[PDB]
Amino acid sequence: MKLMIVGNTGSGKTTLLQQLGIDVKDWPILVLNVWDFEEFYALYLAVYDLSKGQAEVDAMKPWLFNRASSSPVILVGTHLDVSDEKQRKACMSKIPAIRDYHFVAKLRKTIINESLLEKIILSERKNRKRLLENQLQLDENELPHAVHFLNESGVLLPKWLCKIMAQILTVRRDVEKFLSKKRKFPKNYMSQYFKLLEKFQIALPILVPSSLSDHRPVIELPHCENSEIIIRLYEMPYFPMGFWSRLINRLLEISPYRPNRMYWRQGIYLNWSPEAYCLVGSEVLDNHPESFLKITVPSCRKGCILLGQVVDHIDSLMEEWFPGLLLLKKWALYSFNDGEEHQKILLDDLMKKAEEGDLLVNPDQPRLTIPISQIAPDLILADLPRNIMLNNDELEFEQAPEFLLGDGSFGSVYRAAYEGEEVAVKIFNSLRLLRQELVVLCHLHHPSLISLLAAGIRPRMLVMELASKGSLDRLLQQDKASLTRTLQHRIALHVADGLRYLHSAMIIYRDLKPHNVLLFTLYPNAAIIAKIADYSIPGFRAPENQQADVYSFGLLLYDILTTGGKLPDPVKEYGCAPWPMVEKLIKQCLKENPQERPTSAQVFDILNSAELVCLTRRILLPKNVIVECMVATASIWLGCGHTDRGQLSFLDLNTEGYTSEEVADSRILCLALVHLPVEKESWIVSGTQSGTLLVINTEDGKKRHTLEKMTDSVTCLYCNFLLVGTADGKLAIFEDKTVKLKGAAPLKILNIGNVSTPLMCLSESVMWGGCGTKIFSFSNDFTIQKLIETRTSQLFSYAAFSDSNIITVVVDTALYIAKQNSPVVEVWDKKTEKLCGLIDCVHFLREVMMSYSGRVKTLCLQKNTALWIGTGGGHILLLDLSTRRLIRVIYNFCNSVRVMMTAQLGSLKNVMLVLGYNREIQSCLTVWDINLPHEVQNLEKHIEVRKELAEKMRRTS
Amino acid sequence: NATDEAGVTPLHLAADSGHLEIVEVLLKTGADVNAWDHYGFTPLHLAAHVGHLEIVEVLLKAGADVNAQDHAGWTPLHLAALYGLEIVEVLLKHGADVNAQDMWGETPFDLA
Ligand SMILES: Cc1ccc(C(=O)Nc2ccc(CN3CCN(C)CC3)c(C(F)(F)F)c2)cc1C#Cc1cnc2[nH]ncc2c1
Repeated sequence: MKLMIVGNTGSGKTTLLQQLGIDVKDWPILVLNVWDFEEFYALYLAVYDLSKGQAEVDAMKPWLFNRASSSPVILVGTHLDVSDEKQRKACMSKIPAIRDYHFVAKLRKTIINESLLEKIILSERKNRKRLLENQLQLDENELPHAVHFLNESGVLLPKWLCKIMAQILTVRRDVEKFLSKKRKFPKNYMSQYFKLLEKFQIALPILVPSSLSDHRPVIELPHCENSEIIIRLYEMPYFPMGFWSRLINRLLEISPYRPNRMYWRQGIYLNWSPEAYCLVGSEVLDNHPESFLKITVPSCRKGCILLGQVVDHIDSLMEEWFPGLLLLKKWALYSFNDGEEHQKILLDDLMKKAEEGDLLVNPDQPRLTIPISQIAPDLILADLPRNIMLNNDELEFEQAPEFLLGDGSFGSVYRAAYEGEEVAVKIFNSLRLLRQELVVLCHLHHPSLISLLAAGIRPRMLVMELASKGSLDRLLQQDKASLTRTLQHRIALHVADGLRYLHSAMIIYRDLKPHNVLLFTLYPNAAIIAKIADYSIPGFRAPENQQADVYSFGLLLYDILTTGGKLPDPVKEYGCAPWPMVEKLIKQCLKENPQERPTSAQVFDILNSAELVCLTRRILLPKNVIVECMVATASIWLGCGHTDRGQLSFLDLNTEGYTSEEVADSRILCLALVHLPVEKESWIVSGTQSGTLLVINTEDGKKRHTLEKMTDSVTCLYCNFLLVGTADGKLAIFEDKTVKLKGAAPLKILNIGNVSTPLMCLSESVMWGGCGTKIFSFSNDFTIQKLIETRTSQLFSYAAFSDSNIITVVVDTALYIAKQNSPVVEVWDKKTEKLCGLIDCVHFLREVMMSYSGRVKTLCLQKNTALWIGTGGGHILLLDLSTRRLIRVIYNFCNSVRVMMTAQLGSLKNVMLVLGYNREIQSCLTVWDINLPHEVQNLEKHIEVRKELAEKMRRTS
Repeated sequence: NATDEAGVTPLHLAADSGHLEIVEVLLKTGADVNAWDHYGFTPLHLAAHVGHLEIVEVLLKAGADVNAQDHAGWTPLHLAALYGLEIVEVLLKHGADVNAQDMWGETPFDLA
């Protein structure tokens, strides 16, 4: 237990301590750490001087008002030898909770009586906290429990306290050099200087609340008559100590739509232009030994708004810091005629009257009355924005449990109509709750925040947009069929864009859950789908702040990826479709360490990417497996060349059941599929380094054979006829019916080049292909139609790239050809046999964010004029063929790209399969939605339109 | 000397084409022997890639460094061994590092 000594100034606390900032000492008895008491304010010892009698006893109540958990307090009067008996009797008459009284070794015995691996740490450490030598069990993991233990015991933090901290009371520009920059104050602690003062009520983001005096300066008001000034006096028995520092702190963010700011220890005077000002000084009334915090405001519109803001701040301080006063009594002054003495009423009256009407009828002069808004313009919300007061002639409202909205799950909210349109009405059965909620709502204008349409007075209601489609919770539970992937991403994006807005406004939004997500439409391309709400009426929260919000949003994103359901993997647990880059984001937000969770801006930035939406799968093959080619059947066949003998791999795109088998004595470089509907069969042909074309039945692996061997390495295969391109510049044409025959000879052998010029690519639009530096075309008779020599491309580009091997060719209207170890893709006109275009991958990669190579490794094409280009690094350039513009640069998934091609899944969904390398070496398969460029453009337009709308609502308010 | 739209100097082009006379005259007049384009290729990089031995020799005599790394991290030894090894021998006679690694961790004798 801790013994702490407090009392009035000069009461003799240290004198008692000898007879038994805030300096701390050790006192054994039950060994107690004793503090000698200001800033930021066990067993309590209340010390007062008896020489002033009850005059010293009074004003002690703040000591009971101020962080105790109902701990005992001991009251002692000192200097009894110099006090009078009548003063002591007054002290008796006067007398959180006091246990016993004394008036001076009785004090020490009273203290002893009232004071009457197990955390064995902070002994060597007191005289980075892990292992100072691991104490206890892993040093309690440095959990907040240990921090609270060390702070409460007063052993670690108070080294600088009362010696360096809190010395500015008598001692941030021109401030640090005298307070915390004397001898040894490293620049590592600039962020803590003049910031730890803020938490301790010592400095304010304006200032030490001690240079102020208790002498009120001269105050002059532009208005003087009773009928033109609203005066509010909250009276509190005591002004619970520490009140004025916090009040001076908060009364800065006050706006009528701070030219002059005077202040002292008890009082501030804020002055804008005339008919806009507020005096919040503290007045002393004769024969009233209480504190009178008085507010004097002009009666105009800006006066009403300013008084409302000041009162809101004061009751906010009451609710947040000094709950004990909520006793404090509020009054308002009035005068029926000018010159009459100001008369006062408690606020419950004029509240009943604002409910009943808008006039204060004089009891004796029935014809003489005052409107309420002229007396206290907060009971009638005369502070509402001009477009927010309810027009009772435009509201069709039925208050019955038949049009109840959400069946009351949203609180007391009913369906209604406002200005014709269908609308929602929340009926407030206190005025404090309504005013607080209005203050919060009037400063929140963003697309994902529920918009406020009206705020009534006589009903005392709120009226807001009717989400026609219910909340997100009902979407998740009832109509699961309409929850498409695009809609899920839009909902999550919309919630994050607005959680980050609340965090920008320094608003916590403690509990975020699906119930607080309101849906206006289910059409994915809409501008507004989901907003966030708080009806003010649990498994969706952090283990315990913005990190709690990020954890809540991670749970919400988990419950969006999953339709509905430490925390298990969503795909394995619920069988939902995989969604990479959202599973990772869920894992990131759900980190148990608050400092490792991403901030809401980072979360939204992660969600704002089309790589996140159209990345269907990302499969990592076993480590040290190197595969060079694939063919899609869904299922994928891969050619493993990680050793001197090629192997055949099979990957099931639904189960991820990778398997492999040694099939050839040489490395496999090319694969293809021969389909024979006429027999209803299919073969897989493997072209290896030795030149062996080895054929497998996909239905049963035992049926295997081999065609006629070529004279050199087989470089490419295509499939009706089978075309085989070898490394010695030869093309072998087989009939597909001959593939099933062991040792079958090709239908034709055609020589394109020589041994040093290998034929490497074959594609359809008339057959087209590439060998060495030449492009060749064929008719249906398998004869040469044209040869285009591409070494003239050396007249452009550079000879290092142009004079190389052709690795892939695609053609719809132009020849898009890529070379070996070249970042330049050349575009040839197949009708004129002349080079007409260049595409530089380095040029594209430089415009977008040392870890890049840019050498083209593969190409692929879509019917929607789209060209996919894989670079040597882990980059895919998506381009529009209309103008060869850059649609997107996919990157930051792996380190290298090997080959990609289009495919169709078993669900008839078109995807793009990209095989690359994580260069120790781990080959990777990536699955993209075939419509990725369109999603990129659509989401860019969606973000642009939504940002434009957000700016519009921010400007218009 | 000036760079083109791809950052390529006349010395880069001469190294690509293998012109002994142009490389020699540019080095004699004071061309930047270690200038690089957006690809990170130095004169010696291009000479090793294309396969010109005498260009490599005249560049090394003019002060070309054998430890330059391009955008892909490939030293002139990498481009010399990748395309075949007289140029490898000439570069190794100079103080070249055979343990240099590119972005994928490959030494230039692994490319051969
Ligand atoms: C009828 C009604 C009244 C009020 C609100 C409201 O939310 N107000 C409100 C207040 C404060 C804040 C900000 N925070 C909150 C967390 N605080 C901790 C920090 C500050 C927010 C927000 F969070 F939004 F910013 C919203 C919504 C509705 C509604 C509705 C409705 C409409 N349409 C529907 N259809 N089916 C059902 C249904 C229901």
